[PDB]
Amino acid sequence: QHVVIGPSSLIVHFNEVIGRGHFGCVYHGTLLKIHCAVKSLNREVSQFLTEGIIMKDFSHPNVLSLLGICLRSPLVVLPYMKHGDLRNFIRNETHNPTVKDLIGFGLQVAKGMKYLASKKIVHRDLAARNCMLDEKFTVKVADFGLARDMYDKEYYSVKTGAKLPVKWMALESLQTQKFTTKSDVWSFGVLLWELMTRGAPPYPDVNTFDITVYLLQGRRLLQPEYCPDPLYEVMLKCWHPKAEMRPSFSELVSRISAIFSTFIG
Ligand SMILES: CN1CCC(COc2cnc(-c3cccc(Cn4nc(-c5cccc(C#N)c5)ccc4=O)c3)nc2)CC1
Ligand SMILES: [Cl-]
Repeated sequence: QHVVIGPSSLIVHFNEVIGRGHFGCVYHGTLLKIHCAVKSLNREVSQFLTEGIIMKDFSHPNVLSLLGICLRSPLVVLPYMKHGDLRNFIRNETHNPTVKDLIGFGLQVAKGMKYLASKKIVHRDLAARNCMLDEKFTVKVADFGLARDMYDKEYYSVKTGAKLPVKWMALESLQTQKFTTKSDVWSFGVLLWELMTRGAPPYPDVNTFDITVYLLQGRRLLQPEYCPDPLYEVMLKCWHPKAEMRPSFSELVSRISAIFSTFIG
């Protein structure tokens, strides 16, 4: 109810398309004198909102928050994230963040997920492409509730129906399609790997279908050259086949902050 912001407050710059999605494109906005991201929803809507309304209660420095929505293809207002998504940023030929900085972003994602895990929310699509950065280089775990979409179709394979992020998905999800907090831990492992390779595509010489047999043979992603061993030991623990022996997010926050603390820059 309070989520519903009035139409005269929100401006939407349709020519400046900042993101692109399946359900709708993400246009630039200016709510009045603050900057915004306005996500459309062109192409179910009744069902999508009731799950989304719970988003407003959530607040945490490393989780994306809801500013509001405007009814009229209803528009979803979201805080403007200056430095874009995290997959685009670490690849960006401009900012050269250190190994420490990359481990810092990963630690920040651990805290966003620790929060959401404490609320019993399963993300289901945790990846560098679905995490944003603000002016202060704070990582915000996004793509959940009303912000939920596909923002880069290449990493989603098309019998089931709904398109799945196979290369980020854990072994039980690939076989069953049942997602959990311990499955989200697998995805986090893959995301950490992205940070240490600076946004390299996981499993470059592998088809979208073939990851289940690949993983079952006893294979994992290799250790990146500048990935410090302890972090590789963490990455491997996240891909433990028993979704039980995998580490909790509170343990991930604890262990990674220890690793982060051992660097200069
Ligand atoms: C060159 N260009 C200059 C402008 C820069 C800043 O532009 C922005 C782009 N997007 C936002 C934004 C903010 C809040 C919420 C969302 C919605 N949302 N989007 C994505 C998303 C956005 C873009 C690319 C990809 C991928 N792959 C994924 C993921 C999760 C999610 O929840 C978007 N803000 C600013 C980017 C670089
Ligand atoms: Cl930090």
